[PDB]
Amino acid sequence: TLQERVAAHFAESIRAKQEAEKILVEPTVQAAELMLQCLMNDGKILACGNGGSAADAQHFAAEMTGELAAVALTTDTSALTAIGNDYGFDHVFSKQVRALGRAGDVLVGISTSGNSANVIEAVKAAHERDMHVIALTGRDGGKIAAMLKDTDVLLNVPHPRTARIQENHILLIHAMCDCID
Amino acid sequence: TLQERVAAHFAESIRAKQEAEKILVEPTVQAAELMLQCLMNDGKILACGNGGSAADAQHFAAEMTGMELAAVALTTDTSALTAIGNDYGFDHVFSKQVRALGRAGDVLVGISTSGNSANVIEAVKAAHERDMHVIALTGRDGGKIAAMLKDTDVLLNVPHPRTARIQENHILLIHAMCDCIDSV
Amino acid sequence: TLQERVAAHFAESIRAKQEAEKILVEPTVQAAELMLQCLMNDGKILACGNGGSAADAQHFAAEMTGMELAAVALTTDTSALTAIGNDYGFDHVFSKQVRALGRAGDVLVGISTSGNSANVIEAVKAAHERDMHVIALTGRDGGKIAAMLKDTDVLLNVPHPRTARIQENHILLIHAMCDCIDSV
Amino acid sequence: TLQERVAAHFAESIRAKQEAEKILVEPTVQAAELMLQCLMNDGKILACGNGGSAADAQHFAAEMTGELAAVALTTDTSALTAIGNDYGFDHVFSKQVRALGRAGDVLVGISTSGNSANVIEAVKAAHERDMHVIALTGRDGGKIAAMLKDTDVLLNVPHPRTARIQENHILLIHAMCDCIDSVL
Ligand SMILES: [Zn+2]
Ligand SMILES: [Zn+2]
Ligand SMILES: [Zn+2]
Ligand SMILES: [Zn+2]
Repeated sequence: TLQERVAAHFAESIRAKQEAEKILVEPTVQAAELMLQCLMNDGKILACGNGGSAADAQHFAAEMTGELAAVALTTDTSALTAIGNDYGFDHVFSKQVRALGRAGDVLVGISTSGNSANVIEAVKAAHERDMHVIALTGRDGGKIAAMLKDTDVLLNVPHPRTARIQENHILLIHAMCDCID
Repeated sequence: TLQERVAAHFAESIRAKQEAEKILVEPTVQAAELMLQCLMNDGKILACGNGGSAADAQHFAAEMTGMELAAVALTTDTSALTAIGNDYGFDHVFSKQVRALGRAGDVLVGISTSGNSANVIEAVKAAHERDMHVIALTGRDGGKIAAMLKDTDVLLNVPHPRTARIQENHILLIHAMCDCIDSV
Repeated sequence: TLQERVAAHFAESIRAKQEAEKILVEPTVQAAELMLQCLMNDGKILACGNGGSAADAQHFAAEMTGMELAAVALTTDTSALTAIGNDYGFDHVFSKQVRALGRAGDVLVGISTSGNSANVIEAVKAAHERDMHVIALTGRDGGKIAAMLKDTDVLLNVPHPRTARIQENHILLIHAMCDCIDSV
Repeated sequence: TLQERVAAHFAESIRAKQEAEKILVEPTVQAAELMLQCLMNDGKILACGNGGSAADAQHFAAEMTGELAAVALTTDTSALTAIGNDYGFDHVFSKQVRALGRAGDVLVGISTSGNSANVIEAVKAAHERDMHVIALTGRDGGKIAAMLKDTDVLLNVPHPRTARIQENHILLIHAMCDCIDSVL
């Protein structure tokens, strides 16, 4: 039944947040403290991800500029298609990190599995630039969680389902924004 | 402290979802049914909204087009938004695209956390003018958008004051509707 | 010298347009006629391309939607572009949206300065499988795209080696097509 | 006749470039030199405009990034739609200049008439932030042309029609990028 299906979506979304609340409070505060340190020293925040996580990158960037220095790397479609066509899709965010990023800025990489190849490249590029990284991941954190440093902050939602991971990410993003102001 | 602030966001968001669960289950089915009827008659679904709701509109569209379903977000063509904003005024940026793309039987999904967004209101008017049905994703009391709706439209009002919690519930409603559609 | 370099750009751009003037008047008319036929039979035009051509696609669509005409650029929804690129692969970013939105009688305008863009090629296939007609905006010799067209499609090839000159002729061509549609 | 109209479009575009070729060489060179000075001192370049000029701002930025610091302010549709709705459409570019701009950076403002209100606000915010400005205008340069300082650079295409001004802007953009590339 569609009524039971919908109700099962609500129940699962409540179970995932209850599960997430007990582990994600301290990391989220560390993420917002990292962004405040970046912003208070004339830095800026770059954000990226794919699909619904690309939507979440521009949502976050719009909260900040609506003013605080934040740019989503998922919005310039000439850039995404030029790079996608000539260099390959794995490089669409990294090349923008290399273009805009400077020492002391923060990268917010978003990937529900933690294995998004283009987010992986962007994190690598951020490290070469001496930028800090905040990874919004799900499941076990994937390759992205393994490649982080002690100076980075991991926000892993432990739930296997992508829809549930996205929902927690937008909540994490609203908590960080409210912490910052 | 910052710890207590984050903790409270989580708890507020759990509560918002527990209260939403009690009133939004049957309307979410109506909306999903309304989209199935449209897509099975070779119709398409147009989505629009502002800020976070603009992010929601394109999130929705991408999960439809990613078999491939007919959905277009009206919040993505930046040559269209800025041209219509600059020349005709920002209140007409969605309504004009409804007049370009909309056809009888299509569905407009309009997203407004307050229910009062001038450009989504104009888009609702336009969608009615072209014999389209409307799924309004609103918050608070539903605003002007809820007052405009016909009996053939479906209202999904998130009963909550804070924008952030309304956006969070809107994305849950979208995931629920998409999964009902996939299920058929 | 920067003065001579800039001068050379203008002169080269003038030369490029004088040559296209000799051989692109009749095809441009055929392309516009095809779009008028499609629009008058309640159809729509989909546009796609990479880089500067992505900009051209959304420029074209924005001048159609600003009465309002049915035209969607497939290069604007970043959730769709990034979802399909990540999940399936970059070569299906346009072809999947064509399968979502396209119907019989619609028109795909594929823009590609070499005629060899992998994602624009895959889009042409999907348009053919949907019984849509194609208008290719290409450069150089027309690449694989020019080779791929049916009798009922229209090739607008800019016979020039340099990408920058090809883009500049493409936007002229678009403007001339939009004005021909306006006149009817 | 459609053939005659298209022919007239090619002829008018060649005439407009011949007219533009004889005044814009020196200014274009000064614009490229300004950009090089910005970049070489670790600055970045911001671009904005409406309609086709938003396409051009996006085009420009993409040729810099694929690497040089350039951002179009026309691309984040969540930001454009929030600011349009909450604060008003005149502030969509200026608010982003306030967010991102730093002393010594360059704003590229693109406007076919010189009278785009949101570009005017962008120019104003840029001067308060000690940024230099390259204005791509047409006709007489409008309010934007009167507003510029000695340290800025006007690139005015003297032609009445919007299509012809746009075509020339994309040429100017290609000339500037090639000047910047030749120096590095
Ligand atoms: Zn999703
Ligand atoms: Zn929000
Ligand atoms: Zn170009
Ligand atoms: Zn134009």
